[PDB]
Amino acid sequence: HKSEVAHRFKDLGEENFKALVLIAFAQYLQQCPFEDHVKLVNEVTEFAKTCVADESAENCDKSLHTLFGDKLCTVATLRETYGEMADCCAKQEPERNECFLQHKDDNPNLPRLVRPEVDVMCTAFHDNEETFLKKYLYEIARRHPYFYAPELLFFAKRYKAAFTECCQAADKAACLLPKLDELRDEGKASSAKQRLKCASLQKFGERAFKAWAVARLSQRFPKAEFAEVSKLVTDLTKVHTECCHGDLLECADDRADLAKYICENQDSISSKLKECCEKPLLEKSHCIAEVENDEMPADLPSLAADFVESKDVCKNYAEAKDVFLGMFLYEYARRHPDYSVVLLLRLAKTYETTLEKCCAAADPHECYAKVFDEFKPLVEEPQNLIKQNCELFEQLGEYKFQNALLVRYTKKVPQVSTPTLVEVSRNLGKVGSKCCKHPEAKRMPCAEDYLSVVLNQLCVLHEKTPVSDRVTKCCTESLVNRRPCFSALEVDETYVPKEFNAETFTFHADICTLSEKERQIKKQTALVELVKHKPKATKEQLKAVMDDFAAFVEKCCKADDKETCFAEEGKKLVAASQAALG
Ligand SMILES: CCCCCCCCCCCCCC(=O)O
Ligand SMILES: CCCCCCCCCCCCCC(=O)O
Ligand SMILES: CCCCCCCCCCCCCC(=O)O
Ligand SMILES: CCCCCCCCCCCCCC(=O)O
Ligand SMILES: CCCCCCCCCCCCCC(=O)O
Ligand SMILES: CCCCCCCCCCCCCC(=O)O
Ligand SMILES: CCCCCCCCCCCCCC(=O)O
Repeated sequence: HKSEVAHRFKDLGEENFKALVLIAFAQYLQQCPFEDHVKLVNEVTEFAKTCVADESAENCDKSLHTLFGDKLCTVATLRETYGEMADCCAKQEPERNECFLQHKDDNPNLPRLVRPEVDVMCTAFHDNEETFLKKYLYEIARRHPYFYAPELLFFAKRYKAAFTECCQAADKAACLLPKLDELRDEGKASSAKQRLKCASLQKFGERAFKAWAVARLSQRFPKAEFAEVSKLVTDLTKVHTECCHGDLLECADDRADLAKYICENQDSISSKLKECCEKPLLEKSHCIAEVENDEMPADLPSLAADFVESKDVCKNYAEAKDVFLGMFLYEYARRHPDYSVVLLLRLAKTYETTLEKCCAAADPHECYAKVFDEFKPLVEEPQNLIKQNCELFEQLGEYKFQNALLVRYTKKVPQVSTPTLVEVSRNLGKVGSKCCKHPEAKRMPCAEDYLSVVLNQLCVLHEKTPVSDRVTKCCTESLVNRRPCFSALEVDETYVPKEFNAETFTFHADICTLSEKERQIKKQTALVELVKHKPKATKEQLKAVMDDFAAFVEKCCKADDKETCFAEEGKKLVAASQAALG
């Protein structure tokens, strides 16, 4: 293209252009104020219009990287506020952008973004809508500089819909606060999801990612031929390889290239991609990534023919092992959309281990004739774990299901900090509530996606403040073995109970005048410390202590004098539980 800036403006549209340029500036210049960035965005946008007007205008033939880096290098405070990052301007084009990207600070030390009160938010939404959402877009971008810029925009667009709807509702807080929470969880999950994919790419290599890709693409596109899924695995692998490097423009191009190829070959890939492929270039690749699984062919035979009983199984394996294993993973995944990707990866790993051992034996065909039986216990293990917990979720609420996990996982790794234990257990129970509402066919893929988010957060929190070697092993093993490693955690018998601290089990009147969440988290914090103090306590004893606690908190703010009931009745509750335990 003659003018790269002109085309992107022509296709993104002015609004998408300014917002993406705002995000881009924020992720590079994370310390500059909002007003400074708006000025750069407007200047870049005004210049972009000259290129749309005449692509031959001055500097309109420069590349986006060149033009973007020039504007960064015009910042007056570059050396004062970012220091070493101002040395990037002494370099040009390839080396300059790579220098700037290297100086992206993934975790800057900016203050916590406080969510204002609803009435303040709705008033700022109406008095200045553009400035309201745009500043927040700037605040999030600068705090997540590797967050893919379109997805960051895509979430921001949904925030406007939440405010428009709820700011005119009867109970605005009842409408808005849940939606802001879903989006905030949706975004933090997505952020952790791509950074996790990149770490796994560089920690376990391209081969392991290509295995994961065959499984995920074959489930999604089960009518697609193996040669087709294979080609899409290689392209998607280069896309993620480049996007993990971190340059927005090359990532956007690689994603748009693949999203274009898939859309021009829908007849050979999937039926579900028409609506996605009619969306603008900005949304194409994101839409395709969220497309639902296509229906698999009706009468597909079992895999026993080509992979177990047929002669040449070892011959076809040894001529090109990753081709053969890829064919096995493709055939298995496309028939089992109800399996998690890591489950199918466990299956291919077992199939690979069997062929390697058996093809070296005297009678290989006899050695691997029973290989399909080795898959069953691997398949049943998550399926049974889903039913135990979803049945447990049906019996209890989401809250009381969280309380069960609270007790369960405190006994397994009691060394984990109480805030991490409360947060991760609350999140795990929420994985239950969401995924246990899906029929059997959709339960395990649900759990894998949302367990990967919760467990990674657990492993992120644990990496920075190590406290348990077993959790470290689960966090450093293959992602395929992550969840089964955590599910293999047994109760820590070497733990010595934590010493009783009366102030930890002392409650004041603040508990009854608290938000439903802080009230739950404070009750759940006291539950963790209760288990940490009497770990060998049975469920009848604990249920008895939680039952007396329910009446204790129910009555002390059901009385005329609330403040001192909590200390006097708390002295009654704690001493009785002390005797009822140990
Ligand atoms: C990542 C997309 C934009 C994120 C900014 C949220 C939308 C701005 C309106 C203010 C909402 C408060 C944000 C929050 O507390 O979750
Ligand atoms: C006949 C066309 C050749 C296509 C080759 C595709 C190879 C797929 C790579 C993924 C192999 C996964 C094997 C594994 O690690 O378990
Ligand atoms: C740095 C140049 C300023 C404008 C930013 C270019 C737009 C980035 C996203 C382009 C659309 C990518 C769509 C996709 O993910 O496939
Ligand atoms: C982080 C999303 C990667 C962007 C490239 C995806 C291009 C469309 C292929 C989507 C097929 C499913 C692969 C996936 O799970 O992301
Ligand atoms: C507290 C957990 C609630 C949801 C129950 C899910 C337990 C089974 C997860 C195993 C399937 C995840 C993917 C896998 O490991 O194959
Ligand atoms: C750090 C406390 C341990 C964290 C617990 C991680 C377990 C993830 C859910 C595993 C599936 C639910 C049932 C199980 O543990 O077998
Ligand atoms: C050893 C001192 C005993 C006090 C320990 C109190 C433990 C609080 C359990 C949390 C209450 C669960 C019931 C609920 O939140 O509805």
